[PDB]
Amino acid sequence: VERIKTTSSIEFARLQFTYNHIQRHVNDM
Amino acid sequence: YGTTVNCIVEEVDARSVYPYDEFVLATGDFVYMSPFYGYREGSHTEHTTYAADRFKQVDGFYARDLAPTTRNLLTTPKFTVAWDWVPKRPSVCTMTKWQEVDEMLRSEYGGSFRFSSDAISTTFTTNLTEYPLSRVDLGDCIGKDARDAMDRIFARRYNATHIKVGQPQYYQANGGFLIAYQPLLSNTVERIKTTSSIEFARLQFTYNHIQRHVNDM
Amino acid sequence: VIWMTQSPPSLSASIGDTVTITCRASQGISNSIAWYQRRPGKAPELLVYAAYRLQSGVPSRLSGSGSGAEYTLTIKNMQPEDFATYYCQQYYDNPLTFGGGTKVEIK
Amino acid sequence: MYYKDVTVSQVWFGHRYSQFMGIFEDRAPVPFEEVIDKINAKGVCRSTAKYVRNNLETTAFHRDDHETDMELKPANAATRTSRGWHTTDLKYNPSRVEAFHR
Amino acid sequence: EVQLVETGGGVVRPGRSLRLSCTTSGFSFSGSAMHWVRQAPGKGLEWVAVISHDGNIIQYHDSVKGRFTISRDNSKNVLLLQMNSLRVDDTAMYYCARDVWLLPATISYAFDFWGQGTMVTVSS
Amino acid sequence: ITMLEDHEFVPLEVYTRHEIKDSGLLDYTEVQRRNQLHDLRFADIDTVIHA
Amino acid sequence: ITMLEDHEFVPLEVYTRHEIKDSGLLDYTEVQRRNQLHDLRFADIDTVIHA
Repeated sequence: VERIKTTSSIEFARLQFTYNHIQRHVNDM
Repeated sequence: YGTTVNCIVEEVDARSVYPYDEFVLATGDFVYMSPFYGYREGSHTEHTTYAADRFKQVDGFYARDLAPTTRNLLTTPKFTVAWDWVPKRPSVCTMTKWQEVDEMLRSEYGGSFRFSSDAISTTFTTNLTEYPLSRVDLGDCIGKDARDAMDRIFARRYNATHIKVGQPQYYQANGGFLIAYQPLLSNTVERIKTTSSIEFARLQFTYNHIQRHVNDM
Repeated sequence: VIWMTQSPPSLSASIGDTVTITCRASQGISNSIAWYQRRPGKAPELLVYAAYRLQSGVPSRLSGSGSGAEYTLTIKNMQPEDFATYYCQQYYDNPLTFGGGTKVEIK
Repeated sequence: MYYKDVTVSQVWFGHRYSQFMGIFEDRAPVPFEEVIDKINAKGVCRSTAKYVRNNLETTAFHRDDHETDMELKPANAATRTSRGWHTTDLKYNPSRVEAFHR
Repeated sequence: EVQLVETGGGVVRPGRSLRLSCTTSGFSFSGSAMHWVRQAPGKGLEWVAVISHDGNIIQYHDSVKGRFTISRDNSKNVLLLQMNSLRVDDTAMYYCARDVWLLPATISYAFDFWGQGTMVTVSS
Repeated sequence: ITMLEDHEFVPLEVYTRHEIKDSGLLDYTEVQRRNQLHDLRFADIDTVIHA
Repeated sequence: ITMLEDHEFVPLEVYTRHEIKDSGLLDYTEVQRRNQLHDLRFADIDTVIHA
């Protein structure tokens, strides 16, 4: 049993999503 | 009337902040004296507030079962803090190693250096002029930490394909970052203030990656 | 200051022989050593840098090795144009220091 | 801030050498008239402090002498200290008399 | 072809300064760094000074702190070494060693081609 | 035409909230906690002496 | 077809750590520093009177 620690700063995930969206679009087109 | 005396010895951890003029203790009571104040190595130039009679230093001091070293004691009006004396310059530094990038590409474009780190997805922008280490206050440990990190990384990964070129180069990037840089060849005085978020650099790297890709294609 | 100890100070080998020379350091320099030779009456020329890299024109028989604070220059099948003084120079830190020097005179 | 650090200490003077028995440190306000007349204009302050502690009116005389107006003087400069002021630098303690709680 | 012609060496009694200059024929300034290395009689080589490709990076040996000055003029391809208060121990064969070229703008602290030498002695 | 390669954005902060909290010289709750363990540790809060 | 122009992302934050720390009314470190230097500044902690 253990307690996980969030890193805060969801900016990493937001940039991950933005890059994923842009990359998916540009790759497809 | 009735009195009581309880001699108390407590092993607390003290803390000091730049310019290390005084240090706090775990009990919440200040000591108005530089932690590195002493007599050897020109330590008397450090700032202290208590008179010299209330401070004494012992060389060759061994602890108690409760390698002798120096001891730096003091008598505040309430207690007597004691801590072993250490040389300030190698003991403390005003810059902390943040990340060790195994492969950080360096490029020059538009009169600036664009240190792009694909490993951590972060691009910094710095001037062409190498930042002198003398300009950094108490930054001697920066060189030691950087050299140790680069030697470890080179031995672990790059000794079979790449070689180093000269002494490491130091550049100061936007946002208050110092990038100790060691170029590789394939075998084929002031205190700098750092921003609280690397969001600008991460966005710069993401935009650069997307822009180079879309521009090229 | 990084101290170079290019031992032994002198050796002797004939044509076609093999010879090894050893350079030590006061502390680990991480492959940041350079090997220099001077033909009699000639200016120094670079032979090895990064402790295992050979420039253009250097004979393939010459080769550097070692790591940390130990670096050895090994010459196999020495020709007549290979008997000269050799100097090991580090460039890991400052100030730059050179080796004591080794001599290889034909017997 | 215009306050008078009214502090009183009870001291045991033993058969051979002295000893404390309590130091009542207190911060006391000063009258508006005192601030206007003596503090701002004349730059001095009284040796008494009329103030209300514990739902009771009390005065303390500096050094327990008669009323006088000390000349307010700047405090000694320490590290990272702004401009402070205080009339007295030392702190009065009772004269040593044998076996008396003074 | 690379040629390091260097002059300005001569006998100087101890006490005052001296000037050394070097001329480069094949090696091009502003593209490679230059060093100064001395070789005292009876001893090995010894590093003294280095100047960057443009001149903004200057490093000196620990024995020439505040006594030696290095400068270059990329226009005439001449490297200047100015030393002050030269002592007796400075008697050495001063070569204008050129730093090896590995990357466009980097000082590698390794000497690929050396000068012939020049007589610099301090006797009384 | 080549595809834009996938990229993983690892979490990255200049200063974590833990070191931001520790940046202060004196810590609020830690100082209070030590000053209140003072009595409990260096003295007995249960023994009663009657005479 | 025109190339996407280069863009520079300057550091940006409405609340730096310094002003975030200063947002609080009272800072324990500063308050304790002032209160403990009060004795030194407004009294003599070395002079000894014996009579």
